[PDB]
Amino acid sequence: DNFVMPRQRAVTVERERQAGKQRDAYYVTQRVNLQRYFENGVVSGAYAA
Amino acid sequence: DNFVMPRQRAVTVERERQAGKQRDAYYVTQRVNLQRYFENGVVSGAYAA
Repeated sequence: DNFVMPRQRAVTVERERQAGKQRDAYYVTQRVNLQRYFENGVVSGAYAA
Repeated sequence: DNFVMPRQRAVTVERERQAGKQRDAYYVTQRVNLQRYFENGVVSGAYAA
């Protein structure tokens, strides 16, 4: 519960029709992050030495 | 009545979506000039010195 993901723009697929080149371009963009309310709530373990 | 407005096209707005850049460029264009029939008809006063 401590961690939460903020989001401004979700995953979107926008296609731009290039004409001089016959190809069609597909663009995918996203706006996300990962932040926690307070400076605690996660613990990690590591091998000795 | 000695001056004119030679105009080819009026004020026009244009909208283009540059999806590869994710902008929305706006273009405004017009064509005008200021001419007079004859080489006289104007007078302007200026400060001294």
